Amino acid sequence: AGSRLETVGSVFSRTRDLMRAGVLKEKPLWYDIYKAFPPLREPVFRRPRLRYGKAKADIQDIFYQEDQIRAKFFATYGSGQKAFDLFNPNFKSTCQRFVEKYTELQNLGETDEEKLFVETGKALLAEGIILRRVRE
Amino acid sequence: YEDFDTRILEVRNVFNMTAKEGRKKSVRVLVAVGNGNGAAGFAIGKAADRGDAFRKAKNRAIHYLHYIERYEGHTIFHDISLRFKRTQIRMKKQPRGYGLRCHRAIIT
Amino acid sequence: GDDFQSRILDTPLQHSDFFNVKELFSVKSLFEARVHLGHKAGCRHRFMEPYIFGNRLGQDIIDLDQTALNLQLALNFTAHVAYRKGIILFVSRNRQFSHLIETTAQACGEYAHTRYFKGGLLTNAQLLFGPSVRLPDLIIFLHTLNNVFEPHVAVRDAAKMNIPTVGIVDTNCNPCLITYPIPGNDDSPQAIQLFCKLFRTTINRAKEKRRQMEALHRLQSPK
Amino acid sequence: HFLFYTGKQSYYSLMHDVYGKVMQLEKHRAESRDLIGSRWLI
Amino acid sequence: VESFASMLRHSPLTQLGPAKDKLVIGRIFHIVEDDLYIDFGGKFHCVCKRPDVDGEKYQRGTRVRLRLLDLELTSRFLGGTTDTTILEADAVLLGLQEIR
Ligand SMILES: [Mg+2]
Repeated sequence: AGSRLETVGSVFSRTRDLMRAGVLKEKPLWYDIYKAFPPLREPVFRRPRLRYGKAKADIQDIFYQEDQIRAKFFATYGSGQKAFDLFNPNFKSTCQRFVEKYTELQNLGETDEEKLFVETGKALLAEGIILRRVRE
Repeated sequence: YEDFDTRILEVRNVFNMTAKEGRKKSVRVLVAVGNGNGAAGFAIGKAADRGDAFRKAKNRAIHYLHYIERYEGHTIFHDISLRFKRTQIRMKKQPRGYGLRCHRAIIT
Repeated sequence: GDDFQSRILDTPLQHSDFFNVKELFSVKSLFEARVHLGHKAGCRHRFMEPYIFGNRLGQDIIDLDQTALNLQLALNFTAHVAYRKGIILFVSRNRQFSHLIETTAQACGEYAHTRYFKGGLLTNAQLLFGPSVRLPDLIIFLHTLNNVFEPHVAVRDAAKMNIPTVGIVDTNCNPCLITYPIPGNDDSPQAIQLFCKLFRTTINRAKEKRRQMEALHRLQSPK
Repeated sequence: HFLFYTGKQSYYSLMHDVYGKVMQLEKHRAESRDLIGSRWLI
Repeated sequence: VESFASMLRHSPLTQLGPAKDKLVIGRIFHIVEDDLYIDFGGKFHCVCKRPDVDGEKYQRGTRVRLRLLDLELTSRFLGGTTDTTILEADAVLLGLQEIR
């Protein structure tokens, strides 16, 4: 004898009811644990529905301010000929060094984007990084 | 489950056409169970014999026990209006001594 | 006598983190294992949007702050269940991680079902296994979807039997019926290996604590 | 047995061992006809 | 303790930007016949074919070079409510990485 109705209430509420009913004489061992440390949300059934009309989701597109700089770098020089290593947690790519220098110049007070892009290219050239302005 | 009582709500003789037997008959029984103390459930049992359909529904319904909240143990907490498919139900909370004034099935 | 049994079973519930599961993981540790990587926006479930930090160029990112909070609760619940000698069943249908998940269950001392799930396993347990079969007290769903991209049958069937479920839910899954959802990446080997380690260390700590708690209280009875 | 709830604890316990053996051989790295005139058990 | 927001901003995957036609380093973790399963640091691995040249060199653990295309191959089809995903990434194997 139980409550095999998984669309009404939750395992805890249905277990609470079966004990009040008089059918379940011994508490389950997991019951008191749930009472003291319940989940953040109650596990109740909800039927998924489609959005209709003008309803829209609430997910923020993740765009940092560096992306404006990174977008220009990829369009002008492409991806650095050195290969990305996504296993090194502290990897510094050719593009990320460009963005670090572009930021440094911008802190000095340069306001023109054209000035910051050609000056950063010169600084990396002095560093020795091989930047190819590949229009192709 | 001696504290639970079972009541029949419908007994129907449905038919399925089969090539071997032509018209074949099954007994579809709808039953409800309850302990008279807030816990109740229902199920449908189908079989070729009525006695078997009674057992199937009776033991199946004990697995679907709702717990119904009673105000002071004698009435619902508030008026309840709902439509289930094309059936409309309008329940009303009443004082003591009013008795059950409902569809015979609802009384059961 | 009776006091000692009450002490063993009732004292653990008077502390917020009796087993100190907080130390096992950290937001940084989860980020190393790529637990914040979700499916593309097209594959998103509507009930997962609460847990999604955002969309990084089409790929949903899972907030690792909600994951840390939820994971703390799920590990805490899994430890108290293990402490009280409950049966824990690991369930997954991902075949890349089938051997790892079966190896974890064996290490913990618990049970794993990573194979084709027979209809009625829990709703018809007596017929399938025998009259007095004891069902699991907790089911941990490392994967909540089967290989046809549908909810694992045991999610609905475990609710029907009123069994709590600790499940790893990704951005394309349905967490509504999971008692303790853990939002996180379910596809990457580094994420699954981290979760398997956490559940195994947690379960072993809870079992060890029970032995120590019993020895201390038992010794007091003569002493 | 940890695979009790699978319903075929002994079939899957055997398939667990043979899959683990295969992984160690594949990770770690002659004629295979060590036995002849033999059949797989029915 | 660094916040998750900080970790994501400075993450190598966040720096990569769009993953189309980017160059990345992968590692072979599983080989089935002439099919190489390569982990390039993303959510899903890619599966490439063993090159004819230096085929014996591509063994498990070998670090290689790749040109990413998609991090996950997904597409909604006629009458579908969700995107169908094959749980796999798309990349073009370019060759072994020089250890240097
Ligand atoms: Mg996934």
